[PDB]
Amino acid sequence: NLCPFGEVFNATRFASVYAWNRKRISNCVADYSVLYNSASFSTFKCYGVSPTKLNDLCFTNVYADSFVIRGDEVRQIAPGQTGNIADYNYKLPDDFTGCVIAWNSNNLDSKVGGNYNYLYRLFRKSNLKPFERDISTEIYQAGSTPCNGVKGFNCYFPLQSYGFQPTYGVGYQPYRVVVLSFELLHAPATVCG
Amino acid sequence: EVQLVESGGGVVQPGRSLRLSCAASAFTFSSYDMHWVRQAPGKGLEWVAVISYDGSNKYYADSVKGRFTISRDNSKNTLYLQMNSLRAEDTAVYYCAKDGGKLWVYYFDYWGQGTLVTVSSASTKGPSVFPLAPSGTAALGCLVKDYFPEPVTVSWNSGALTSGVHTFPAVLQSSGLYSLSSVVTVPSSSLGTQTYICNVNHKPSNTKVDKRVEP
Amino acid sequence: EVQLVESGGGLIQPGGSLRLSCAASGLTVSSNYMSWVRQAPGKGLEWVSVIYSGGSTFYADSVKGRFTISRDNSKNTLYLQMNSLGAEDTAVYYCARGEGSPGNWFDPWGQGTLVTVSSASTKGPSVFPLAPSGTAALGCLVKDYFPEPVTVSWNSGALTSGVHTFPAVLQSSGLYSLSSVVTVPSSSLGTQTYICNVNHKPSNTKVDKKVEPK
Amino acid sequence: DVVMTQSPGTLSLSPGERATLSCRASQSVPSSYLAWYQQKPGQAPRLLIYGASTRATGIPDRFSGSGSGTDFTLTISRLEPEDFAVYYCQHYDTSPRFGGGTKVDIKRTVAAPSVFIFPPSDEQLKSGTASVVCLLNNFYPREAKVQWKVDNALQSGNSQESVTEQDSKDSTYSLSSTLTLSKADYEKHKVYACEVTHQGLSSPVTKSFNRGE
Amino acid sequence: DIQMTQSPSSLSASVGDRVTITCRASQSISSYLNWYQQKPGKAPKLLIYAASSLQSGVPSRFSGSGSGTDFTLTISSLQPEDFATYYCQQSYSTLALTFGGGTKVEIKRTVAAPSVFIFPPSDEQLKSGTASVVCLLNNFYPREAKVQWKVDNALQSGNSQESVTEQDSKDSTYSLSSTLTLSKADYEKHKVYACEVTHQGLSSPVTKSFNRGE
Ligand SMILES: *[C@@H]1O[C@H](CO)[C@@H](O)[C@H](O)[C@H]1NC(C)=O
Repeated sequence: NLCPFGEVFNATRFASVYAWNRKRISNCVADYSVLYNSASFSTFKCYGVSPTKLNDLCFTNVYADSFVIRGDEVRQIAPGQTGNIADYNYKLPDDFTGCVIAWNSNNLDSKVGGNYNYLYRLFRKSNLKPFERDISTEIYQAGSTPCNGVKGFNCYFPLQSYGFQPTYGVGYQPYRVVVLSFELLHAPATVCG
Repeated sequence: EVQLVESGGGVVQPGRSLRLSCAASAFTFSSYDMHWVRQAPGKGLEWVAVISYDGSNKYYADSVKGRFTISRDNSKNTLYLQMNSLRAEDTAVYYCAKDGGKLWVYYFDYWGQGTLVTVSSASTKGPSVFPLAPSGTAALGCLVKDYFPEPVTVSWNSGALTSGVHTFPAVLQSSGLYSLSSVVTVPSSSLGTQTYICNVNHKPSNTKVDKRVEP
Repeated sequence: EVQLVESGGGLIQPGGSLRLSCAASGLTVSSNYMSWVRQAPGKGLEWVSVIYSGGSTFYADSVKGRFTISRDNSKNTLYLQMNSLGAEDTAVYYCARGEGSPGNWFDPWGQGTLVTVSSASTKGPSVFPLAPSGTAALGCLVKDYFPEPVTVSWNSGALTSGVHTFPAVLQSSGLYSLSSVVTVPSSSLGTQTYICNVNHKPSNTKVDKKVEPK
Repeated sequence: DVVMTQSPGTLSLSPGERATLSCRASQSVPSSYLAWYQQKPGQAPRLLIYGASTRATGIPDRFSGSGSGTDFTLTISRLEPEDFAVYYCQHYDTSPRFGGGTKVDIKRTVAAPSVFIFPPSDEQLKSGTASVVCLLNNFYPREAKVQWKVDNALQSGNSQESVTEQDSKDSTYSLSSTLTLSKADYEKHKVYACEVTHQGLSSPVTKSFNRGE
Repeated sequence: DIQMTQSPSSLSASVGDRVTITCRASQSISSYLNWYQQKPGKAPKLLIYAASSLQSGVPSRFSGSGSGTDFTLTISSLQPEDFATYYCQQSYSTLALTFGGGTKVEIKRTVAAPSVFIFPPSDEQLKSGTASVVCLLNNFYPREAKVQWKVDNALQSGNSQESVTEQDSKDSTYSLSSTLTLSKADYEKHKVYACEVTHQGLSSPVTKSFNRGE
């Protein structure tokens, strides 16, 4: 039977970028042609592989990462990028092999009073490793004195909210992103096109 | 022995449409991806679009997205490029390219010969062919003048006279029209005995003619 | 007790290089967003660069390829290396914590440091008194210095009321000249000493002038 | 890639009045991305309001901001002389962007200047240069005419002027004009005078001294 | 977007020389770098795919190497027909394929003197109303050649336009044609029509002229 890409793309609710979802896809037949001709994508870039060659390729596992970011932050979901999203929320390797799919989700993830459910990480002592997930909510220490879990001066809550409103400019509008990674190990493949 | 034959280029007013075609031969066409690549006159190469083997997946460069359309008929072994809302910047030679199937990624292993698309609100004209007469060998040639736009193909004796021929690149004179020269050096002995006639063809205006060159 | 103390400004020739410093106290440079904002004379504020706490750096297009931001955790200092400087780079340069985004605004700011890009040469000032005759006026003339700025205080800061330090004028010689004056009651001239403290930072020229009646 | 524009360029209001500063955006910007900065002359910019409406720590209550979308406003209730500064709005899209700023001038009643004249110091004369300084102290408005007269001859081409910013406490201006001569030219003349005309003066004011006395 | 930078933009090497071209990428493209050759007026041809794989049918004097951001194309022994423009092209970003600026390779050879020939305007052209005098420089090297028009020993400029053929695949020589376009009323006004040629293979300027109607 077919690989469940619809459970990822057609999900009614998406994850915050800092707590990005990952779906491990294994032991199924992948139908990429119907996957890529379904919705209207404002962003479709692939790296190290062509979208049309995936029907011929086999992989040990396939990963589908999904989250929501700003319009102006979509550019950071690519190999060799830097910025608040790539450094502190979701990071791709320089030799990434896979595809990045994004579409505007204003009609889904924006509220009249503002949708503050979606968050991102703002402060972090160091950058993330590729495909690392950090869900810490510890108070960030920006000074010499310790915070001891008390947010105040030089002691910041590490997460910031997006607050999507449907009337913003597209740079500030919510975008749902799907990143397809292709794990090729020295093990029998479980996913073929 | 892979062939890609193109057609459909010509003149087009800005905002109008045009449809190019590329007919493939001698390979399993319906299992390869096909590309369109253009090259503005004097500039470099720009990738335009790609279409999957079955024709379901299509991907375009940002400079033509929502404005061009790529398609294919696998029962006809022909690739297409529909060009709507044409701007002056779209003026270029357009190539089709077969994708090589030896990599996980795209690359162009066989290219079509290219067809020229000129986006301009000017009219198409025909060439005047004035002969350049000779006076230790000699030189005679033909002068193609006052045509628009590029290009014009010039041969001698329907492709029978090869050696010694020089066709020069055109020059856009102040009149906006183009002027082109084509010469050929012959020995001074056979002047009044051997005949010399040049062939001119102007596809944008669909006009051809012949002309003899005497000293 | 949070402070951002800047250094390294002054005169530099066109095409030369320069490195600014931003000593911090009250925050950890290596743990913060740290930016550089510059302000050309008489013009507005322009963001120049930023260093993320994780190390990533970013630069405005006007300085990309010529500037390099950096920090030194052990010295808790921010740096800005500026190369191939031209006339358009002449400005007051501020360091500030933050990047001007939600939950991350420019706060606090350093006092700034002036960078002058010209082919001229550093010239120290001459300081002359302006002697007085209900209320009287006295002052100091700071003449023939380059480049800007000089800072003038009175009685080492203990005299702020009625003090007017004027903007510098650019003389026809190419050197600057300003004046600092203070208005006092006429009766205190004999029973009060007035010292103006001139400081021409581009040359470490600190001069104190006692101003007495003639 | 959203351009912000401030209006007006300059603002002249009496103390106690209400100041309205605008920051317009070409596209709808979220309120939480906008901030206001104050910069008093010769000082660094200070954070006033962040998130369009939240007052920064230690900022007086009379400063307040509102607005959303394409129109953001900074309001200074009960305007004070010390509020004389330039105000910039700032926002982030792909990078920090600052507005062009808005100068806030403070109106006040007319004030006549106090004119003083300073002979060159004997220390400077020994160097071969004489600088005569005329001081116009705490006047309003800025318009003022200063005429140097050497031996009752009007001087032209050898003096420079400089005006201070509006005073943060009394909103007045001050001015200094420096007449520059060589030592040789200075010893050739006796009476040095600057004549001052200002709106607060019914008749022009002249301040003079005789070289040597 | 991934920028591809080629160096040099142009080069001249003689037959048999070794030629290496450099292509740099704004970011790591792994090994997905391709090389294309484009003769004048002809479609590009694939030479090397994936940094170093020889395309079928391509001669063995071509090779490639490199990984990451630096890649080279090498022609071990240059042949005359190898005159072309050489492009690199990255395929790592498969939906945003980008080319380099190209490297034009020109064949260096011994100096060749041009054969100059002048042509008067035909009688079929004077019947129309215009008049064009065509001068021909045939088979010379290098390309740099000065063409100067003289009508009654009067210098002419603003009435003509040159055109050069691309380097010949056999002998690597160029050819130039200048077309002195002028009206018929201007044609009979003057008598002499000369064509002066300055070239590196000429010890003194060579002039081919004719008399109108003689
Ligand atoms: C999502 O649902 C639509 C129907 O609403 C369907 O056409 C599409 O294939 C689905 N997407 C995936 C990835 O299955």
